[PDB]
Amino acid sequence: PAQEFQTARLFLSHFGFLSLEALKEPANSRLPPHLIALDSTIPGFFDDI
Amino acid sequence: VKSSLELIPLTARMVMAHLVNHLG
Repeated sequence: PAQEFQTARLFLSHFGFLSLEALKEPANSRLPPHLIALDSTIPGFFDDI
Repeated sequence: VKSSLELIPLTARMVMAHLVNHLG
């Protein structure tokens, strides 16, 4: 049996959030796609949180 | 030697879903 678990991808995929259409960049617009991954290495992220 | 959805997109979607879910 398996030991480790990356439950995050399971959660994203099961609810239907994660898909090619969701990640596709919008056409002729500046709003971000339906799914966005943030960064925890850029300085000041936790301060903004 | 002398010698109806397209199957490829469905197979690609199934492979991506399977890899995301069951890998590991």
